Amino acid sequence: SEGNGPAAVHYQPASPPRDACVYSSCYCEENVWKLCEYIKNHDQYPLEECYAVFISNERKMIPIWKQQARPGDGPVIWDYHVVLLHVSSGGQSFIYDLDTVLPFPCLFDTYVEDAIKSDDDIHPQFRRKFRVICADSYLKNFASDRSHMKDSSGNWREPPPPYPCIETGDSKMNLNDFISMDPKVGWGAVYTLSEFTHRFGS
Repeated sequence: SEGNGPAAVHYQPASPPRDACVYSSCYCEENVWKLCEYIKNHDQYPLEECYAVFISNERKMIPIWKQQARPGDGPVIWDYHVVLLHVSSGGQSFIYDLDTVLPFPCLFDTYVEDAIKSDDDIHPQFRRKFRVICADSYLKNFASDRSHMKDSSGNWREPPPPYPCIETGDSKMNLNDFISMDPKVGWGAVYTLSEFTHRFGS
């Protein structure tokens, strides 16, 4: 046996339960934005402890396991996926991924072990990078007009959310600047899988 302390075990979630959260399939960027807004609007946790995390790569083909779109027989290959990360004071980070079949929220190390998995034997073009944006900056800066979800014929790929598009004074659309894993573009910091797990893993 092996045993560590001190530790974090009565963690109260920063969000409502999964089934009470704002959610539209295939609008993870917005689902995460709405989690960030909830946290900002409540007095449980400081917003400074929370991050939006975009997962993608140059080829926009990233596997994630433990996904509701294909349970039991992962991975799902996404163009990008977005989750919320909360760094709690208890010694410990948590992932809030409304699309996971893991718990909501899930301990960071579990999510990385079971949903992300190692890149070591993954074909290099499918390896994962992580853009980590402070929640306050994500709320300040993110904008999407949803135009990436409307095909050539003007049909929606998946139904858009019913509330108005997220826009800022500076932009009506900058989604690509968050999907990008070019560290010279956009906001926040871009990490390799190893760097990401080094920063947040226990």
